Amino acid sequence: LKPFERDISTEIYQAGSTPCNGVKGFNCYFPLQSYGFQPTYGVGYQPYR
Amino acid sequence: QGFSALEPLVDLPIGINITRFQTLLALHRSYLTPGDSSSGWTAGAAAYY
Amino acid sequence: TWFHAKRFANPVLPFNDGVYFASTEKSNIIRGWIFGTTLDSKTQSLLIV
Repeated sequence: LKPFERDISTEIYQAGSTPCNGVKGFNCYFPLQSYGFQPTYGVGYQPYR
Repeated sequence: QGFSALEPLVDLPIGINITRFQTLLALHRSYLTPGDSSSGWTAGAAAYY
Repeated sequence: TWFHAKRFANPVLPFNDGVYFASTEKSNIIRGWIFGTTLDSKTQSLLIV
């Protein structure tokens, strides 16, 4: 990405030259990934504001 | 021809990677016929560049 | 490009790293300058009226 830009338009990712749909598919991984922040996390995994 | 002396009036950042550009003619005609920009319904002879 | 307002003249144009605009008119016909990456509800689209 160019600096100072946001990827707010959520969409199903494609590997290129391979259309895909739904929620899961081969060569199609969901762009988003959550953070299961818990106190059991150690350093580095600590969420920082 | 003359000359150009353009001056800034609004300089507020937004932060969007813009790819398109369109303008609104705001054309209108008689209220009797609701053309809705189908054919004619302009009643104007202005221009823009 | 001459975009006289007699006929329908509202073509979507690429935002080629900048843009210029001018308009001679004996009226206040032109009102809107909508922008946007795709002019859709999904992506953010700038609307100027």
